[PDB]
Amino acid sequence: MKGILGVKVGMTRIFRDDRAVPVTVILAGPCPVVQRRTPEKDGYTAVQLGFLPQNPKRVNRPLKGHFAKAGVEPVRILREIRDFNPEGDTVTVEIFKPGERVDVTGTSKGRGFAGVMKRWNFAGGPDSHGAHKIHRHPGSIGNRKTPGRVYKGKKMAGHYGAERVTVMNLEVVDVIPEENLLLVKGAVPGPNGGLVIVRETKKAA
Amino acid sequence: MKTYVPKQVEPRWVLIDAEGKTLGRLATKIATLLRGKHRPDWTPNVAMGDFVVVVNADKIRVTGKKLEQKIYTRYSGYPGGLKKIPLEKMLATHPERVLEHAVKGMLPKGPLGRRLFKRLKVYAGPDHPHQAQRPEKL
Amino acid sequence: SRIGRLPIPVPKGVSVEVAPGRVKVKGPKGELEVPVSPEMRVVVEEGVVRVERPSDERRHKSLHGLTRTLIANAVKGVSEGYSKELLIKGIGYRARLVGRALELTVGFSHPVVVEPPEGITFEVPEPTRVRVSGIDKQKVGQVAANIRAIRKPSAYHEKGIYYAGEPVRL
RNA sequence: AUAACCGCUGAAAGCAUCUAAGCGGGAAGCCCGCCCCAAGAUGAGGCCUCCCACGGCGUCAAGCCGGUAAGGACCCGGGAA
RNA sequence: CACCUCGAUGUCGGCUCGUCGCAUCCUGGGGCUGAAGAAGGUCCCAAGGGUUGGGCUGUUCGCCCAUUAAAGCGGCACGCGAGCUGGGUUCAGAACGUCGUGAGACAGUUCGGUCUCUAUCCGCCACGGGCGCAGGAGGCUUGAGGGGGGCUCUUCCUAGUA
Ligand SMILES: [Mg+2]
Ligand SMILES: [Mg+2]
Ligand SMILES: [Mg+2]
Ligand SMILES: [Mg+2]
Ligand SMILES: [Mg+2]
Ligand SMILES: [Mg+2]
Ligand SMILES: [Mg+2]
Ligand SMILES: [Mg+2]
Ligand SMILES: [Mg+2]
Ligand SMILES: [Mg+2]
Ligand SMILES: [Mg+2]
Ligand SMILES: [Mg+2]
Ligand SMILES: [Mg+2]
Ligand SMILES: [Mg+2]
Ligand SMILES: [Mg+2]
Ligand SMILES: [Mg+2]
Ligand SMILES: [Mg+2]
Ligand SMILES: [Mg+2]
Ligand SMILES: [Mg+2]
Ligand SMILES: [Mg+2]
Ligand SMILES: [Mg+2]
Ligand SMILES: [Mg+2]
Ligand SMILES: [Mg+2]
Ligand SMILES: [Mg+2]
Ligand SMILES: [Mg+2]
Ligand SMILES: [Mg+2]
Ligand SMILES: [Mg+2]
Ligand SMILES: [Mg+2]
Ligand SMILES: [Mg+2]
Ligand SMILES: [Mg+2]
Ligand SMILES: [Mg+2]
Ligand SMILES: [Mg+2]
Ligand SMILES: [Mg+2]
Ligand SMILES: [Mg+2]
Ligand SMILES: [Mg+2]
Ligand SMILES: [Mg+2]
Ligand SMILES: [Mg+2]
Ligand SMILES: [Mg+2]
Ligand SMILES: [Mg+2]
Ligand SMILES: [Mg+2]
Ligand SMILES: [Mg+2]
Ligand SMILES: [Mg+2]
Ligand SMILES: [Mg+2]
Ligand SMILES: [Mg+2]
Ligand SMILES: [Mg+2]
Ligand SMILES: [Mg+2]
Ligand SMILES: [Mg+2]
Ligand SMILES: [Mg+2]
Ligand SMILES: [Mg+2]
Ligand SMILES: [Mg+2]
Ligand SMILES: [Mg+2]
Ligand SMILES: [Mg+2]
Repeated sequence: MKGILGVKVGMTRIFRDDRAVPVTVILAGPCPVVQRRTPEKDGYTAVQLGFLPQNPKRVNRPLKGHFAKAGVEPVRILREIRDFNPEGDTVTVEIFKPGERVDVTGTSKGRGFAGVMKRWNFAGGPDSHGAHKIHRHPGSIGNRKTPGRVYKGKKMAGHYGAERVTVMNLEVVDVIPEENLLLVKGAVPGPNGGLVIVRETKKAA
Repeated sequence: MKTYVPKQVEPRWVLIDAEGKTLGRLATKIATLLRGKHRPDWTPNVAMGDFVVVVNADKIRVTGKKLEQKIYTRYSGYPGGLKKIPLEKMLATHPERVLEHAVKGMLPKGPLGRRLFKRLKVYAGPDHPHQAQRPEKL
Repeated sequence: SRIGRLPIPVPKGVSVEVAPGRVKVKGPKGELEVPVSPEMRVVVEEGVVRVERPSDERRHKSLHGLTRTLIANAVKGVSEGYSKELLIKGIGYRARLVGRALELTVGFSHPVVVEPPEGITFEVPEPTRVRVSGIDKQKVGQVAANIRAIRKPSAYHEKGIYYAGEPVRL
C-alpha cells in the first residue's frame, strides 16, 4: 500500500494536451526505512520512514543505528505507512507512475480561535435593520426547559485549523525522480514547507 | 460480645468452564462468588471474595430467541448516539463481554461494587495465565 | 389420514448410516448427509429405513413427515435425483452454453453468464431449453429457480424462462 | 447481515403451503469499509531505542535526603503555531 | 378542568441555530392494478440524505409567478427575546365608524410610541495545569470507543430495439 513522506513545495500550472493543469509540487525525498514491525512483535504491518536528513547530532541517545541505514537519523522519522512492505530498502518517488491517484495527508493551516461562521459557515445576523451587536453571532443554541441543555457536538466557535486533513484521490500529473519531485494536481493541505505523506488511493486499494 | 470481623485473609482463585452453562444462571453464581458470600466470614464493607477466572466464554448457551431478539444498547453523549447491538453480533465480535456485562450488572453499585468486577477474568474459549491456583468447579 | 411420515423408504445399492444428529446416505451417484432433529429416531431395517416420533404432540408430528421425506429425497438423490426442466420461450430468447457455464440471452443489453455451483451440472439439449442436473434436490430446485428468476414469465405474452408446466394468462 | 417482499426444500394436514426444522435472494436504510478523534480504554495497551541498579540514613513494612545518569525544563531568537 | 407558577414561568410572527418523530414530500426497495409500453393509481418496507427563488400581507396560513427529484406533516414552554429583531398584540397621544346625556368604551380601524454593557453553577465549543498509568527517559504506534459523511438530476449508448 505504497506510502511516502514529503514537503509541500508550492503550486503552479502545467499545460498538457493544450490544457491548463493546476498542480501542487510535493518533494517526496528518499525515505530510509528504519523499522518495519510485523505481526510478529507488533500485530500489524508498517514501515518507519525517516525523512529529511539533517541533524548535526541533535540526535541524542534515543538514536537507532540498530537498523543499519540510519544515515544520520532524520528530523522526522515520524509516521509509518501501514500494510506497506517496500522494495526492501529506501522508498522514493519511483513508486508512483503518472496517472495514479493518491491520497495526501497534511496539516491544515491554523486559524486559531475562529468564530462560528468560518469555523462552520453560519449565516450570522443581519448587518442592518434590527441589528444590534449580533452580526457574526451563532443565534440560538438550544430550546427551552426540555432538554434544558446543549447537544454534545454543538457547532460553536473554537480553535479551527492546524489539524490532520487528507484530500483524497488526487491525480499524479507527473514525477521527476532526478530531484525527488512529485506533481499532484490541486488541493494538498497545510502551508508550504509543511510535512505531508502521500499514499495509494482508497478508491481501489 | 462484638461480632467477629476477618483480617486480610486469603486471596482465593477459582476457575469456571462456561461452555454449555446458561448465562444469567452462571452469572448469579459468579457474583455470589465474587463477593465471598459463601465464606462464613462474609463482610459487606471490605471485599474478601474470590478472584474468578472463566474460560470457554463464547460457548455460553442461552434460551429462546435471545441471539437475535436481545439487544445491548449504548448511548454516546451525542444526538442519535444510541447504538443497538444484538447478542449474535456481540458474541461474533466480542464474546467475554456478554458474560462480563451480565456480571457487572449483578455486582452491587459503588466503588466496592467495582473492583469486585475487577476480580473477574473472562476469556474467549479455553486458556489463560495460570500464575495462581484455580480449583475448577461447577 | 395415512401420513407421509411413518411409511418407509427403500434401498438397492445404497448405504445408510444413522448418527444421533444426522444420517449419511451415499449411492452410485455420490453421497449426501442429512441433518435431522436430535429427537426422532431413524432406524435402519432390512432394505428400508423407518422414522418414528417420540410423542404424538402437534410438534412431533410436524417434524415426523418432514424427517421421513427429507431422507427419502437423499435416497432418490444418490440414484438419479436431478432434473428440473427449464423451457425458455419468447422470440429473440435463446440459451447457449459455455463449457460448464450456462450463457443465456433473454432480452437485456447483454447476455447473462450463470456459472454453476458444485454438484450441479448444466445441459442445453437444443438452444431453447435447459436442464439442471444434481444429487441434492434442495440445491437443484434452488439453482433451477434462480436461473428462471432472471426476470421472466408472468408477462402479458409468452416471453421468458418458464418451467415445464405453468401455462400463464393475460 | 436484514425490511417489505420473491423463492428453494417441506411437514403438521397423503394433496398443498416460503415456515412450523432448515436454506437462498432482497433496500438511498443496519454492521463494517472511507475520513477525523481517541490508552484518564484507572481495563491507563504495544513496539524500538536510551540510562542505570548510588551515598547516608528507614535496624524490619513502604520509605527520608542529597547529589547524579539518560533526558527535561528554565532563559533567549523566532514561527502560515 | 383550575393542579405548580400572580414577593413575575416576557405574549404572535420573522431571523438565527438546530434536533427529534414518521402518520414518507422526493430519492432506494417492494406487492396489487381496471399494470401493453411510457406514465399513474393504491397499499407495504424505509427517517440516510434532501426537501428552491420570488409577488401580496405583521402575519402563521394561504393565493399567485418561475422552477424542481421533491416544494412533506408534526414535536421540542404553538423549540429558540440573560441569542437578535419588534412589523402584530398589549399602557400613556391622536383620529374614524359605532355605542353612551356624559366621563368614556369597542377580539373594530388608523398614525405614533424606552427590548436591560459583566455568566456564579450546570450544559456546550475550545485550550491548558496537576496527579495517576508502581524504575526513569526519547521516539514510533494499536484502536476499545466516539464523531464526520450519507442528496440528486439531465443527456448519450444500449435502442428508436422489447
Ligand atoms: Mg494561525
Ligand atoms: Mg468552514
Ligand atoms: Mg459560503
Ligand atoms: Mg449558511
Ligand atoms: Mg438569509
Ligand atoms: Mg451577512
Ligand atoms: Mg434596536
Ligand atoms: Mg451594529
Ligand atoms: Mg431563553
Ligand atoms: Mg445477502
Ligand atoms: Mg413447495
Ligand atoms: Mg431470509
Ligand atoms: Mg441474504
Ligand atoms: Mg448512495
Ligand atoms: Mg490518530
Ligand atoms: Mg503505555
Ligand atoms: Mg514500531
Ligand atoms: Mg389554581
Ligand atoms: Mg377545586
Ligand atoms: Mg422568585
Ligand atoms: Mg425571574
Ligand atoms: Mg396510509
Ligand atoms: Mg419510493
Ligand atoms: Mg409501467
Ligand atoms: Mg407501485
Ligand atoms: Mg412506515
Ligand atoms: Mg409586506
Ligand atoms: Mg409552508
Ligand atoms: Mg390568510
Ligand atoms: Mg415557496
Ligand atoms: Mg422542525
Ligand atoms: Mg398550544
Ligand atoms: Mg413559542
Ligand atoms: Mg429582548
Ligand atoms: Mg419571537
Ligand atoms: Mg409597535
Ligand atoms: Mg419602533
Ligand atoms: Mg351621541
Ligand atoms: Mg382591547
Ligand atoms: Mg402600523
Ligand atoms: Mg416619528
Ligand atoms: Mg399601532
Ligand atoms: Mg441583556
Ligand atoms: Mg447547577
Ligand atoms: Mg491534561
Ligand atoms: Mg498498571
Ligand atoms: Mg472503532
Ligand atoms: Mg453518525
Ligand atoms: Mg460509525
Ligand atoms: Mg450525521
Ligand atoms: Mg419517435
Ligand atoms: Mg435488445
